[PDB]
Amino acid sequence: QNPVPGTMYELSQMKNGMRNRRISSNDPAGGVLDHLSDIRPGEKRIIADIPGSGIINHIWITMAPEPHVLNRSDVIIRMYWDGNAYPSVESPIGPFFGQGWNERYNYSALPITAGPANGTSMVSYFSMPFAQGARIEIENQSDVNLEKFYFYVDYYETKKLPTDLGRFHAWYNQELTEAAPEGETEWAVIGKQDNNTTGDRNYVFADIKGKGHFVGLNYYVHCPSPIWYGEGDDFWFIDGEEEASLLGTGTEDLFNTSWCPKEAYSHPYFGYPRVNNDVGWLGRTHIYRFFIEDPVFFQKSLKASIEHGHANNLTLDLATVAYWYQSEACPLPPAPSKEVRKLKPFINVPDMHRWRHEWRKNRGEDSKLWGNEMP
Amino acid sequence: QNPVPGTMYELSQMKNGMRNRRISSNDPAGGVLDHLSDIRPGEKRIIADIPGSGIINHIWITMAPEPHVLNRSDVIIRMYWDGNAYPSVESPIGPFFGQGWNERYNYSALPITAGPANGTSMVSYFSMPFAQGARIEIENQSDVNLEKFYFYVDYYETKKLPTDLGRFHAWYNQELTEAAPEGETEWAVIGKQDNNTTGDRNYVFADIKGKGHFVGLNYYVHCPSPIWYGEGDDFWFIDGEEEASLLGTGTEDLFNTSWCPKEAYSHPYFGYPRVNNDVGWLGRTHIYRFFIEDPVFFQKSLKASIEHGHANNLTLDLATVAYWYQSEACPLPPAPSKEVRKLKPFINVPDMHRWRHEWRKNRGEDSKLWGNEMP
Amino acid sequence: QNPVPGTMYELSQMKNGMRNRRISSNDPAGGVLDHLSDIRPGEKRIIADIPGSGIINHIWITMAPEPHVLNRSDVIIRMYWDGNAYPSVESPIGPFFGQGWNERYNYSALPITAGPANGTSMVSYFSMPFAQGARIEIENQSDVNLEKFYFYVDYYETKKLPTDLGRFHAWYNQELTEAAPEGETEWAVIGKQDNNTTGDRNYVFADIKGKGHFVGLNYYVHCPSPIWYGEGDDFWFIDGEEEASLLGTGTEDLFNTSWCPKEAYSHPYFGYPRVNNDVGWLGRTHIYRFFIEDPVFFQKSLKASIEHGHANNLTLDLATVAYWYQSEACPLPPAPSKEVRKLKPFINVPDMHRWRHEWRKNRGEDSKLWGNEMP
Amino acid sequence: QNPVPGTMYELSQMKNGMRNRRISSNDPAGGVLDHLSDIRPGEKRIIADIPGSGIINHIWITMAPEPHVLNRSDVIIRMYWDGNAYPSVESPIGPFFGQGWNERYNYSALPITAGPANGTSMVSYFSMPFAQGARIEIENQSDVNLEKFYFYVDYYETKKLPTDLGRFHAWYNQELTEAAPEGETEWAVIGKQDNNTTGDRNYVFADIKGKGHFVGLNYYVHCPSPIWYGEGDDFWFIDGEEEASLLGTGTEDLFNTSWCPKEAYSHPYFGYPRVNNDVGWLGRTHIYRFFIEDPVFFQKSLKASIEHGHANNLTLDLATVAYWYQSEACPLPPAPSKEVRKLKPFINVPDMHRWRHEWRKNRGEDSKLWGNEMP
Amino acid sequence: QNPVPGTMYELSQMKNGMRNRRISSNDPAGGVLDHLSDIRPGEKRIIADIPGSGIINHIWITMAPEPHVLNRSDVIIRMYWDGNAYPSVESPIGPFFGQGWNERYNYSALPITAGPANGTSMVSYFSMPFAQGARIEIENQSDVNLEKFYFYVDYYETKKLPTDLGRFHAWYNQELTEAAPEGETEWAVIGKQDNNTTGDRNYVFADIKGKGHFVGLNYYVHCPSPIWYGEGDDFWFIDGEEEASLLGTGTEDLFNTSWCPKEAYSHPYFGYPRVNNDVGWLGRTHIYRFFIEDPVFFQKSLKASIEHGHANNLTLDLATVAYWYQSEACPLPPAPSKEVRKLKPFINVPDMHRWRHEWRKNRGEDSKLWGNEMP
Ligand SMILES: [Ca+2]
Ligand SMILES: [Ca+2]
Ligand SMILES: [Ca+2]
Ligand SMILES: [Ca+2]
Ligand SMILES: [Ca+2]
Ligand SMILES: [Ca+2]
Ligand SMILES: [Ca+2]
Ligand SMILES: [Ca+2]
Ligand SMILES: [Ca+2]
Ligand SMILES: [Ca+2]
Ligand SMILES: [Ca+2]
Ligand SMILES: [Ca+2]
Ligand SMILES: [Ca+2]
Ligand SMILES: [Ca+2]
Ligand SMILES: [Ca+2]
Ligand SMILES: [Ca+2]
Ligand SMILES: [Ca+2]
Repeated sequence: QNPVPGTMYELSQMKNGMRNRRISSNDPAGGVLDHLSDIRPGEKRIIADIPGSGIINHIWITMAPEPHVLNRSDVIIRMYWDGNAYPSVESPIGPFFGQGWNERYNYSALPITAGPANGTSMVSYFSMPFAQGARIEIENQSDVNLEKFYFYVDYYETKKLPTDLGRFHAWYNQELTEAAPEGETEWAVIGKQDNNTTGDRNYVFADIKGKGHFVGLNYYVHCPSPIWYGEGDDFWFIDGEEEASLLGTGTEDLFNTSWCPKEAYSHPYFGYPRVNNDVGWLGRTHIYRFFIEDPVFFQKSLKASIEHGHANNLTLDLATVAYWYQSEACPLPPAPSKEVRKLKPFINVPDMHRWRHEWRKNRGEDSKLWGNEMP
Repeated sequence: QNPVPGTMYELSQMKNGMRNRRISSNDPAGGVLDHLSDIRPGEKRIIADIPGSGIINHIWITMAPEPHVLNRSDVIIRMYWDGNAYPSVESPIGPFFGQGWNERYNYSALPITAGPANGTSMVSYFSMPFAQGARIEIENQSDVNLEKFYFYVDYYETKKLPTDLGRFHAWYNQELTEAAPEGETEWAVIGKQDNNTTGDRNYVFADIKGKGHFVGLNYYVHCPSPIWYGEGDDFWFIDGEEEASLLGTGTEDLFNTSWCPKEAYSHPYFGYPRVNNDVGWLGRTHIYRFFIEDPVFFQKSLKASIEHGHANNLTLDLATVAYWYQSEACPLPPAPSKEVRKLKPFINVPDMHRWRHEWRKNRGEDSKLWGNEMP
Repeated sequence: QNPVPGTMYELSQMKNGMRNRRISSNDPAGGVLDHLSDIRPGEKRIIADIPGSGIINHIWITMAPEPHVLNRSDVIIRMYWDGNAYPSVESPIGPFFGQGWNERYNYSALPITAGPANGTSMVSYFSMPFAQGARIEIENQSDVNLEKFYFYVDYYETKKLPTDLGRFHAWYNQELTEAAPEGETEWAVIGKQDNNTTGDRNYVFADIKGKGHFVGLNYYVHCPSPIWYGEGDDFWFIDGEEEASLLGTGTEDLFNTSWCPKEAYSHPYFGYPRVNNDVGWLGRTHIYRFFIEDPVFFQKSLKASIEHGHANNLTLDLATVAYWYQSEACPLPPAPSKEVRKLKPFINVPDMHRWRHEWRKNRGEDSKLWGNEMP
Repeated sequence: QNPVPGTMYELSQMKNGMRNRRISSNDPAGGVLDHLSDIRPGEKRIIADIPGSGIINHIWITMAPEPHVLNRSDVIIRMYWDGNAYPSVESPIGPFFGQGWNERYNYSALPITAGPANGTSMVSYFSMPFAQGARIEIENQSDVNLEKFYFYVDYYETKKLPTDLGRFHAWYNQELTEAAPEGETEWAVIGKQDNNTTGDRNYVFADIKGKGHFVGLNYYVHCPSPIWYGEGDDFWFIDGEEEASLLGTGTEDLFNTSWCPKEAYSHPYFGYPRVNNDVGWLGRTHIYRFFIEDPVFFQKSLKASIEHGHANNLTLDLATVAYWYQSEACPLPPAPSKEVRKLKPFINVPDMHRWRHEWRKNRGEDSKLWGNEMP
Repeated sequence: QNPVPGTMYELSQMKNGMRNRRISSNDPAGGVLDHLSDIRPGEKRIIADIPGSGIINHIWITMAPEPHVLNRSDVIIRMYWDGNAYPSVESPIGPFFGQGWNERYNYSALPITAGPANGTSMVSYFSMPFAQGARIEIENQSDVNLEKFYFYVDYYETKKLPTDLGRFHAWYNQELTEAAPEGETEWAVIGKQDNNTTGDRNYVFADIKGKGHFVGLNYYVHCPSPIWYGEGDDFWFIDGEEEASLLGTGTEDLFNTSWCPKEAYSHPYFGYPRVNNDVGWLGRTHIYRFFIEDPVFFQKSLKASIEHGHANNLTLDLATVAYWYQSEACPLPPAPSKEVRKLKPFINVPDMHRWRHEWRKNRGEDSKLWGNEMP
């Protein structure tokens, strides 16, 4: 046991057994073509195919053209461990690296981040062990050529993988959520709110069978109302228990924040790298939390979900990437279709004036209705 | 005729006939009570009662308590010329000095402005001639004591008023405007737009009988929709003509601006000292234009109006102060009641979510309605 | 021993023995009451009472009403381990989470932080082991109802606590410090400065008996002079030694800064989240340092103190929270009274003009004294 | 009489009788030496010597080295009209152009301003008629060489001066004012305040014998207290009257502002181009007002003064430039000495801590005096 | 093995074997002289001489006078372990602590940083083990007295060093790089670009013989062209291999960024604390990356280099500090001379206009050459 607790002490210890390697897009002829080229629409490219045992320790990727031209929500990254035919990592590449939608922004989370120039640099420091090979694949599901693909995949080669190491998994999910039958009753603004004791209509962000521990969540909400999107509670069902053993209080609360915030904020383990910047909470918000000091263990299964509004009353376009380890390389739930991933239009001024018009009709159309009158 | 055209040349000319005087709140005992005190709710106070002939050349006023406590839209200033029983100036004092609602903000218009600290200083450089007396009265129509009232009324005394001088007038008007029977059809967003060839349902900001010329407009809109409030055209009917001889194209256009602006901006003769700072054009905007180089003359009458939205389709809380001169001191149209002047609540997040709810009902309540769908 | 030094490698290792649990304010009926309610003035509430062995891994708390209404320096958090009657954690809750006084501000320290909305979210990632129970109690020592109390207490349950784990302690102290008898001689501005070879009149921020290691300090100074508050040296007496084995050079210096800074600054392990923003160093400053890579070990005792100005010459309102581990759960020194914790008024303009007046008297009252003259 | 009231109409009128001329520092050899050179310490230079009748219509000046090297409060400008031996304009050149002390800042007053780069451009649009010559002289009373002096003096030549034109005057005054014998009783902070019914101890900014009208004031205060400097009332004695016919209420009030402002602000006729930017009102403030629409006429004399604090209780370093016209070219009051114009040091942190020390002594030196305690 | 992966769990573990010690500049007489004094030009001072076995866990240093007076690139820090005559750490002190050139700026890297006031505080959290002594020496190679030197060197004393600990090394290198013989062909702007398959003309930032691992790089570029400086690839030759096993794609790419960024950015492990802030990439840039989770291991040797522009085509003033551990204390490569470390002048406006002039000559000197014309 170390006599001093931190990483800096550990970094001064001599180590054995690991040899650095790097798969990169370096031009082998010595020239300027230090990128892969022309991953056309509909095409897949294996960017790294590593035999044997090792541990990925760092990934850096960037792409051309820019995010406003090539939608990073339509370029997919997949990773396959141990010669499995199924991926244990499957996500749109932007969302995997904490870049929502087709947008770009710098931030500074510890294990995964996007950096300069203005969010085009995609960086991961998650450790990704493998015993019998690793393959990383990129698929262009956009309608634009992926002109240039630059990358480093840094890894340690070893003769024998330490026997206690697991396998990295990540899964993108997305749903346009269903409003409650009585309507969007958030904050009791339109009427009485229901209870939700079961979690049955929650939005699911992980559904895992096996042994492991949960380490991260990137949450992307596109809210089509000005109302606060985040009253919904997190539910974690560990090991098939009937009642969730971890129950939360709200969505900002899960992300270590409070009172319906909409301010950009950075901590190594949690933050808001993109906030809506409009009336109320209308538009897009990205929130992250990494569970590095505080991973969620499970021995047999984990199903983790969150209400979409209090008792699932709201329509939200919700997407998530969940990150976790398992004792072996396991398959994932189904991927959302390209259709589910289609970007939604921002609710705009003509749209809201149309709301106002239907509201005036239903309030009886007095020619001096202000906009706040109750029935 | 002067050989050089500007004011600076004129300022170097020796003048005769005018003696400076000042009515002020200076403490005659020499002390610190350099203000009037305790103009209680419901009370009137004559602050200046000047006999004979003169010309007001400068007014400065400030009040305690601050604008968030004492509503400057409920403290009224009136001015009476030539011993008339009727006022030729009647307005809430904030709006007269280009401070809308109960708000405060510095700006820099040439003839009338509000200045530091943060809009509490109220300044006028309009020249206000009178032959047989001047009286300035303040009335507290608020529910708060007017604790301190500081002022300078600077004027020139003369033995005989120059015979070509007119008389300053100003009038506050306000209306919560009526939406069109087919609804608020602005931008053709909800349906087809009507024509308005008559101007009959326009918002009126001046209705003057006599000879004179129009010199200013302060325009205060509280828009309860996100839609652009300003498509409405100005109409000026001079001298009883059946068809308006001056017709405009839009409200920003009248104020020397273009394309639905919502940015703070200052020119000596026109500007936006308070902009809505919210989604679309929802909330409050103050616009001014002074007609100093370009006054609007009339010999018999002027009726000046503006559409409230294209063809008067919108509900807006509109208030205006109009400024003008006439050949003699004339009465004004009726004052809006204290009830018409009541501040309207800002349209808020619960309000708009209630709009959305009525819209969902009328679009058929599919549980995944986004918010943009058409019938 | 791990072949790779950091946390990311460790996070990819499979673990056994720990089961996640969470005590939270989730509404068990399924509804919106996801908070405790109405902890009235003078009342105590047990928010978590955990039997047996475990490790707290994460705490999140927020409260209503807001910090300008409910003083977070008057709501106390206490933690009791191993069925002890005495607390091993005792502090006002704001200061515990790095929110001084009755103020609010976001910051980003690694182990403890306050986050959005504007400092209302209170977060701890300190690990807090216990073998025979844990109890967390909140006491409302304010004059305002604690209306809503939201929380997550995330912990690992275990059948048997690892035998090398200690116990988390934290202690709030506060003192209005005594100026030196010859006056506040800082910087030799008023006269000669004394020596301090003993540390006897220092401000004490830890006084611990037992085995353990020191891990953090939150320092809150309210300085009633414009002079620099921070010339005072830190003294650490380990294991009853007569002469302190760790001696510092200044207060900014202890906090890894230099030359009397007053700029907001964030590093994971040290920073200034609230700076005085006034003339010189007048007003309030919050500084933190966490000793994560560099804990201060002790086997028998630690007494740690800092001069309040060079050789304890200054009157300062100083408050601190100290954080540490011990080999077992131990009691704390006495808590400051509610009276010691009373907020001090900011030194204001009338106050300083009164200083100037006494200065003029003592310099002989020449009618043109500028303010810099020496005797 | 013109049928349209403004300058723009007048500018479209053809004029006769005036021929443009310009005295400038243009290099007559065609080269780059488009400046005067080397006006050494103690030296005077005539920059313009114009025979006969004309009207100065525009002056632009700039100097090297920069204001932090060559003190523009120690370079004097003088103007002599009609072959008089005495100047009718006498001021330090910075203060004349609205640049206080040895500082530099852009602003935008209408008749006189300082402009880019950062206040080095000095501009006047005052009209300055003369019948029998004009001479403009610069004197370097600084200890630094005036290396380069660039200028345009634009004027109209005429065969016969219009007989109604006056003559431009300006006078710099400065005083370190005397505190009241009972001390600086401003705001009644230290004790009871006196009355001032006479104006006898006021600071005088104009003392004029003759016929004319007053057109401007630049006011420069260096306040050595944090207290508000500006409670003092303006007094104007016209034509030898025993009681001042124009009495004000406060200093900000005279400058068309209210409630002790300290924010930068620009209107054509009044403003704050330099504010103190420190605790309370400690340090330097520059305020201006031009009386262009509202000149103060006098037939025989004008003496204009302002209290230095309420009833002249404060010590302030006050300096002013007053601007006016008279019917003929007249001499000025005495100039302040170079000694009176010496820059005062800013009151600093050691100074105020010394105040605090004398205050502690007089309050009895309890070791926990906070700083607000009363006797 | 720990059941929970992070540092926070480890921090709650009781430890044995380590006793805190601190060498500091504390005044032993009790007074204000809490600094070393007067390290004159050409002088060396041992600031810490520790016998026996221990581990440095934290260093804080600050110096007077300020960085614009005393060039921190000319004050050298050296560290000697285990009684060796050669240093294993040798660098200019500013660059060692991530302060380039003679500049100052706050930043927030995890293991080494510069903090308030504005970059004067120099902080290291690298662990530095030693078995048979440690000596830290400062040498003043500047032409200015080092007036005050404040420091803490915090370390753990131990009876026996853990046998797996290595030794900290760091080395400053600098080169004014050679342009390619065909000219600076970056981006193919002036002509065809060459290949570089060997790395022979690369800029070398580490050249190490022994066993260990690489942990950091501070990179300082002064680019005398507006062109992007950073197309050059990193090459790492491990254990004497003929072909580099780690090959990169670009300089921003190595630093976890993309697309020629020039924006200030902070992540714990990489960032841009000083960017050029001028046309293109002209001037100075500082970039850092720490390899904490992802150290580069080597058993026999490491030579690490980077192209200076694509295929070493550019002239750059490049300086680096490299940080690493070895199994024992080893000597370093030669230090750059004081002459190599001389600050280069910023390319300025006269310089670039001279470029333009030579360009006009070579393009044939048409009098209307714009500046973009090709031959
Ligand atoms: Ca570790
Ligand atoms: Ca290459
Ligand atoms: Ca659902
Ligand atoms: Ca909830
Ligand atoms: Ca005119
Ligand atoms: Ca008075
Ligand atoms: Ca109407
Ligand atoms: Ca129109
Ligand atoms: Ca709930
Ligand atoms: Ca003490
Ligand atoms: Ca000290
Ligand atoms: Ca020339
Ligand atoms: Ca006096
Ligand atoms: Ca007064
Ligand atoms: Ca000391
Ligand atoms: Ca080379
Ligand atoms: Ca390259």
